[PDB]
Amino acid sequence: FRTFPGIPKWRKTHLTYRIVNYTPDLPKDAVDSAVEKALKVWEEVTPLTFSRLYEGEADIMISFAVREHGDFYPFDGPGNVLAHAYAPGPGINGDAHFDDDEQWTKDTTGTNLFLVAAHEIGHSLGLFHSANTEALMYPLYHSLTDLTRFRLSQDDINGIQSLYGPPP
Amino acid sequence: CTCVPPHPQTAFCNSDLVIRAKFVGTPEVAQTTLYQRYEIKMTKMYKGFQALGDAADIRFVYTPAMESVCGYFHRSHARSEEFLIAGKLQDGLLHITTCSFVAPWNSLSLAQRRGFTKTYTVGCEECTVFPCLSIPCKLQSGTHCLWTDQLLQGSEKGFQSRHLACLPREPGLCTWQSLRS
Ligand SMILES: [Ca+2]
Ligand SMILES: [Ca+2]
Ligand SMILES: [Ca+2]
Ligand SMILES: [Zn+2]
Ligand SMILES: [Zn+2]
Repeated sequence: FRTFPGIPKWRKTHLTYRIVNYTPDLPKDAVDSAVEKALKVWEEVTPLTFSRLYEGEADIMISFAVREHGDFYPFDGPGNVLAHAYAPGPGINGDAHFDDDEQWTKDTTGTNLFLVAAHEIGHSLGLFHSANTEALMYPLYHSLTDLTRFRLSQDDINGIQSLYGPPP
Repeated sequence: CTCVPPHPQTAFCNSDLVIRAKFVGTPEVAQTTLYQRYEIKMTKMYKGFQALGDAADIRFVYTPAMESVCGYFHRSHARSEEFLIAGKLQDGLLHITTCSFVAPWNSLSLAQRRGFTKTYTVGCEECTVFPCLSIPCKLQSGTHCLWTDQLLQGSEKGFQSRHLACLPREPGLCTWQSLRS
């Protein structure tokens, strides 16, 4: 951008991503489920595609860390800030980091990895925080009961599509 | 950036300064691309006397450069409006983030005001409010009070957050007590 690195949107439709490391909290296979289900949420509303990688540098480098972890924004231990992400662009951009100090769960009994990844990925794609409390892009983790009926706020749809267009 | 906000009491205990101020200027990148800062006019200081401030020592509140990475975003129409900013001190600078408890003073319940002014300190050294993320919550030590608001109605500003405080009652026991005001 003007001062900090990063671009408004990815200049390509077919993105690649990698789950760098894993959180002990949950079985490796369950992390894959949460992350992937998370990414799908945005593929359905756009012409975007996501290919998983296991080596090399993907666009979206997903990883778990605690306290100091490389970038200029160390995590705050248990509670408060659960995760952060970067906007589209080269290098660390698009990446998403997760606070391991939190209790990651694939169900409604902890901090739902899916819900958070879905939110963070929105940033990797170029979205900002929403004021609409019903919008996924609202920063405050609102944990919903039955996961099966999770739905995107129209607002997020209008948001992500105004960038990448709707599916063809 | 995604996060679970703090209960006002936890906001008070864990913060370094609990100032009251007005947002004087729009965000500008100071001497670092990493943080954006807001010029602020500090009126009342409820906590952090180990940093003075009186009425004009703290004139800037820092926060990350971009929302995605937790930067706080302020958008009010009247600049003389007053806010309760509970923040930390990196170096000698007040930092705030997406989760930092920042709410206009006038929106604050009489109870919350009373807590910030006098009662929250009482629960800091011993008690600790723990936010429930599900229905069975999680039994913790007796010194932890289960913050069970949001789960009902789905909000950041419920009843326990507007009228309750986690104060001690017996050795190893902390209790949700009402701070009527
Ligand atoms: Ca990247
Ligand atoms: Ca944290
Ligand atoms: Ca954890
Ligand atoms: Zn990071
Ligand atoms: Zn966010």
